[PDB]
Amino acid sequence: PIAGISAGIPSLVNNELILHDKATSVVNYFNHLSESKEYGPLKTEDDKILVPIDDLVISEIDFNNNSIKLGTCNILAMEGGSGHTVTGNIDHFFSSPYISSHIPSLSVYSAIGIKTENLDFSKKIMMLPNAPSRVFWWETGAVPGLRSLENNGTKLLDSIRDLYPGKFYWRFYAFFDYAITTLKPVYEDTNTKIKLDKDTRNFIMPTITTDEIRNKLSYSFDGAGGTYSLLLSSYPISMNINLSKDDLWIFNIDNEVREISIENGTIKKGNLIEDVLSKIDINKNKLIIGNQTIDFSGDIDNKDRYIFLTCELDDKISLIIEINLVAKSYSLLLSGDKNYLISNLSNTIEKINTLGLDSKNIAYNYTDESNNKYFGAISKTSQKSIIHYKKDSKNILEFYNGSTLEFNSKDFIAEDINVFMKDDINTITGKYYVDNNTDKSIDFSISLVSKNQVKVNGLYL
Amino acid sequence: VTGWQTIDSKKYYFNTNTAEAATGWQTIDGKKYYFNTNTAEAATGWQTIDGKKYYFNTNTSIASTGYTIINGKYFYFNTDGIMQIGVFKVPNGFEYFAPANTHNNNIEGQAILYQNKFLTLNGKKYYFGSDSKAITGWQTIDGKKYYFNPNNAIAATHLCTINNDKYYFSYDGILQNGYITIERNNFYFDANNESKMVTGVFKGPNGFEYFAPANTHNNNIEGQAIVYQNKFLTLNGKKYYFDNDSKAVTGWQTIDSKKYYFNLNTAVAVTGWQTIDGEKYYFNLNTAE
Repeated sequence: PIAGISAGIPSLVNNELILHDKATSVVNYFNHLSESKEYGPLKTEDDKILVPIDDLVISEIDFNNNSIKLGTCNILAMEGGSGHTVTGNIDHFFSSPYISSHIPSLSVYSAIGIKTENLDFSKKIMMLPNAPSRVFWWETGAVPGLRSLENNGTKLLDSIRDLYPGKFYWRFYAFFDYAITTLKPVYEDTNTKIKLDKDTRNFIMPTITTDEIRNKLSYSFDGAGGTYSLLLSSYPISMNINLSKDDLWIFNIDNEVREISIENGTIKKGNLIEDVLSKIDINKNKLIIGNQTIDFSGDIDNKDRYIFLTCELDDKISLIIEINLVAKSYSLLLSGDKNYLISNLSNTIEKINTLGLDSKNIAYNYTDESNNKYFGAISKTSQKSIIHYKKDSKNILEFYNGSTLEFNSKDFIAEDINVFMKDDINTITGKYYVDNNTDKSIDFSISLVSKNQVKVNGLYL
Repeated sequence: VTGWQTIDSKKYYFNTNTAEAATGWQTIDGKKYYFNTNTAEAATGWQTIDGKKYYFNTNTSIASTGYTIINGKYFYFNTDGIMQIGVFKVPNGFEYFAPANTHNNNIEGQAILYQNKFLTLNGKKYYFGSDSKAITGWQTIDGKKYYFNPNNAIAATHLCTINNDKYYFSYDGILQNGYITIERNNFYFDANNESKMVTGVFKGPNGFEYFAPANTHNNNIEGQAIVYQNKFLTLNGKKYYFDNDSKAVTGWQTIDSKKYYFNLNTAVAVTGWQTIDGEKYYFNLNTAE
């Protein structure tokens, strides 16, 4: 679900953001931000992912210590009210306490009771926090007949009122039934420090519709030794990736390259945006892809660094943009089943052309379920392709033109096979053995051209 | 045997062209025939399919009716045919269908004799009395003033427009009467005529205020309290004058160098012969003073 579905998406009323307008909508917001005393900061969804409580600000996610730290769901306070009494969880007053932004604010992350330390980050798929630091100007209207509402939200509000015995009377009786009516938040700039561990972690970037929320929230992942991924959202969020030593970074750009549609509070990916990846900023310090600017600060001097951007072209074909930041270069990989890829290679090529990638050649590094490794290459123009693999200690190479197999050697008798394509021409360099004689070794570089025709580019004796 | 077979004690059906017994879901005659996975067993009355429960007509035919009588059991089928557990309208009223373990150890979907009690599914409030059907309208359970929408029997629980007669209902649904705050605007829903949205001047938390009609001050709302910066108004029959702020005054006051009075209980212009702790002063019939 898109950000703000469970809690609320603020709307720009007059010139200020208001997420909840009703008295019972505010209590529902507190009820939603009261699950953390029962589900914790992270709740397990689909048995495969961890998602934080929506609109719950998280400032630190320490994977190494299995600990979390929260930001500031800070809400304003009051001062006033003579002859205060409490009867039946109802605050009877003689005066009318008033909101004040000129006094110390009251934090809900002291009465909510967050289990910050020693959490279970076992599941390797996680969703990033969708809440920056927030300050709540709340206005107490005169809504009548709410002195019977018993949710988790009213429990949280009572806990906040109890924890501050002088301020924050959420619902009171100023001779009339008064209760919280509005929640108007402002968002201080927030940077979330996620300290990566040595394991493999996968992150989901939340999609926040409100630009005022998105522009005031930032991510910062401290690198370590491992492989980490990230599902880029179509609504960009500023991030600071701390490049560690020998780490693998994956940025799933599925949402950043497909037409995003929001319905039922859920994201649906449509067609690919034309020329979305036509120009990629691959500066060695930061990467701007189509609208997302990932900031890489740290071991940015590594000349052997490789980041990967993954987009699912089809249900089976996966496109992997392998980028080197120090060289500011990128290349394309087209994984997936070789039979399926060859059957509809034209659709994949036109999809890539729609994406706008100008890489004239694409690599292929399939690894099937039964550990069969199909390597090869595809020419973006002329749609030629070479697929080399091994099956039962036998070397098989297949040269397809467009979608038709124009060459197939099912037993390629040669060691140290290595294939590469110049533009459209293809060459295989290997070490044939004359009459199965290890002493009689001939190195070859050959080009496959149509049926039963091979162009010998070079020989070494 | 393309199409309809001879039942063969199992109500067998075959493809028109493929001549295959298409197990699964099939839309014969624009219907929802489910053919069992065994071979083609088709309708077996009760049929739980991927959690969804369907009851099938034993005498072949179709199973998507709603308000169906089966050996004393009344069940509701939606457009696709899945069994529901909500409160749905039959031509005899809004009947409630309950799980198995609710009353009399029934079967899931029975029209339970639920009466003289409240009920909810997801915060949607219904009430039942006498017959086990909704009494949508204005209801006075225990002296309250609930309103159930005739369209869906769901109790209104917010600002609801009924006959151009906007009312305020709390989260429970009870009609709230008096000074209310909708969004950031202030409204009065007076209880004298059973809680209509009034556009007069009535008592508030900080004095009498002018709940003006539409467009009386800026682009306000009907019945919305407005700021009335020391002005003069007279809606009909009674003159009204407030303080510098929008709040009114109920005492001896002067406006145009003329002594004035307003009733202690209500801030209404004092007109006609009215003795106030002494001389009557002959408060004039018009522009009293």
